[PDB]
Amino acid sequence: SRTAELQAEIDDTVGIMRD
Amino acid sequence: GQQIFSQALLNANRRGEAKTALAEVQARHQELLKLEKSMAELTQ
Repeated sequence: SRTAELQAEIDDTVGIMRD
Repeated sequence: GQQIFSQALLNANRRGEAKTALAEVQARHQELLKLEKSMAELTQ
């Protein structure tokens, strides 16, 4: 679950950086 | 006047223990590869 949470946070940060 | 040898069976629990945790480590490795790919894009 910790790794999945980390993946979710990284995906969100990728979205913010694309913006 | 006689003697005897002896053989051995493995434990049922073991079963295919070669891949009982191999599948799991392979799945985690796939998760880690996904993580690495996403981090690569983020760093770029």
